[PDB]
Amino acid sequence: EIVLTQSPGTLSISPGERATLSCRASQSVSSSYLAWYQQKPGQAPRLLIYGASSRATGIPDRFSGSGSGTDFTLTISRLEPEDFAVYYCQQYGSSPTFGQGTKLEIKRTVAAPSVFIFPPSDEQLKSGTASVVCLLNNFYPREAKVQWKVDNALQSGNSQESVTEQDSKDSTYSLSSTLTLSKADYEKHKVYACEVTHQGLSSPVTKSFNRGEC
Amino acid sequence: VQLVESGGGLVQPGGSLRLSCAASGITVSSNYMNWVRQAPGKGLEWVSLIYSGGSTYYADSVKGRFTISRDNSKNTLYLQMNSLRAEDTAVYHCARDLVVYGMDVWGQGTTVTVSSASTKGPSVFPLAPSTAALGCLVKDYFPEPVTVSWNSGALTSGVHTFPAVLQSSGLYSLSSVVTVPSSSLGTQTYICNVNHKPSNTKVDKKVEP
Amino acid sequence: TNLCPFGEVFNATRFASVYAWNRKRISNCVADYSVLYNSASFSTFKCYGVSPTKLNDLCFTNVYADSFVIRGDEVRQIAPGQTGNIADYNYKLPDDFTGCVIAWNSNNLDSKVGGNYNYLYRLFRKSNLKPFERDISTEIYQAGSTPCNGVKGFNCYFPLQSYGFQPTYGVGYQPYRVVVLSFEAPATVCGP
Ligand SMILES: *[C@@H]1O[C@H](CO)[C@@H](O)[C@H](O)[C@H]1NC(C)=O
Repeated sequence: EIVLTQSPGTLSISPGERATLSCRASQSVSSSYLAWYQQKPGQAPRLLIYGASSRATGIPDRFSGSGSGTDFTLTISRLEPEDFAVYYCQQYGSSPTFGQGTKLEIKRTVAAPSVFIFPPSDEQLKSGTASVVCLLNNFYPREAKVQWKVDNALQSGNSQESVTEQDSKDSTYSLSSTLTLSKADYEKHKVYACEVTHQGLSSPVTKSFNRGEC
Repeated sequence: VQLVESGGGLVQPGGSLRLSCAASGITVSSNYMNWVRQAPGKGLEWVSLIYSGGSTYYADSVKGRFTISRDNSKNTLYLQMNSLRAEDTAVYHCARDLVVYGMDVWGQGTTVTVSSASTKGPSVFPLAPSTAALGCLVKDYFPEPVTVSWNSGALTSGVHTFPAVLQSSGLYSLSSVVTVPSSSLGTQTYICNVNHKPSNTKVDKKVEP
Repeated sequence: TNLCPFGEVFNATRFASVYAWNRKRISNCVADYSVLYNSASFSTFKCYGVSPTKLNDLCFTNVYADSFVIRGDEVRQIAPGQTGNIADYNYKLPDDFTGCVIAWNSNNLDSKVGGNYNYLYRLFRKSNLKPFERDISTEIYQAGSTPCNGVKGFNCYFPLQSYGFQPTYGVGYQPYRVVVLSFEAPATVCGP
């Protein structure tokens, strides 16, 4: 079956520039069945291009498509703020298949996160669980590494992360990571630390606390 | 011209659910019609297709479980979903497919949630400051959503309320934080107002150093 | 005693589009089906209800040789019990089909740089074809409640699509020549 791979996963550009989004099919296929869709945050997908190169009804002139064989391209010639969205390519073999999507985000200068760590509350501890939370505030670009350490043992498999959407005023992201331990396990260790790696930091930043020390 | 999906809801694993899509401006039975779904934070996944002449096709992940059909006199497309699984949790869209002309008409979608969890209000714990940051951890609730505000809406600058994560227990959890001048930690009260309507739970938690 | 004119079918310079599939009626002649099966110039030679070897020892009232071009990924649809664009809207074999389906890659003859637009298939049809039904209509397809009146537009589409065969396409999008032999009063066609 046809597999569509879009590239790049994220494209970072400024209003007024030209965007080039790529879609690679795993076999050489007919161009008549290649379509591109836009999905703005919260909305349903919207047909942009069909047959690889034909603009759909009511779609602005700055969208155009091209390519053939295995390589297809969506070009947005002069980005407007409403164009920052997710784009999917789609092929119809004997049934529809979609690419995995390319995110078009606003580019800005590198901004390093400010990092904060929060111990679990006494109230939560009463109930047998400890959540330790590490906050990474207002950074750019989105790529960032949080490494939890407990008494300098690196933690794997006991944390979850989530990230805000790009901020509409400063175009940064923020990230929250939660390490979850049982209360009994929490009480076996002293030093709880969040180590953050990011392009805006020359060396990783570690925020930590000692359990039981105010 | 529109497609309006109905029938989404909460179902237990192993349960069944029938989705409906009422069309206007196209005739369902004269078209290639698709169901396309989108799991939270994921991409588009084609699910099922029916030809004008009646032939049907299914993605491997739903084969033997889902049945697409239609009622011509109601100009309506259906998706019968049996043996539902937690991974079937998604927004389900109907779309008219023109094959060489793309999927030009899309419905706004209907949300399906498959889970074993029972309704449960959140526990709200402080994220206490030691620019300062403080917040509220909103833990162990079901189903979505919760709303969080700060000082009854008076404080919006510097607030970040994060997307909920689904925990391995099947309960959701979110954090809401705000950054403030450290000099105001001694002079200003900070209260996060958490509302979880499915359990009729409202919590106002004061957060202090 | 005359040889059956299989060469006129298999070796025709031009083959028909599937929507307008050709039918050659074979009558009053002798046929070596093992010669055909022994060419081995075929990527598909599937017989249903009969054995290629035992076909040389049987007689029939009428033999039909249907011929057309489809894409490689659609050859599977040329079989009893199948569904899809070809089986539903172009060429349908009966569930009780007694005959043989023969196919071969024709990229060297049917594909062209820039695309060959001569071969077409029916993409839009309201209902499925009956077995051995041929629809050569080119009427605008109504996908809505408003009649089209010969005018293309929203909900009003030309029913046929070109395969646009190009030599650089993968095998699944490449052209395949297909011959369907149907075996059906007195016998007229027999094997040796
Ligand atoms: C087609 O032509 C080839 C070579 O000219 C010939 O050997 C072959 O017998 C012909 N095919 C049939 C089925 O007669």
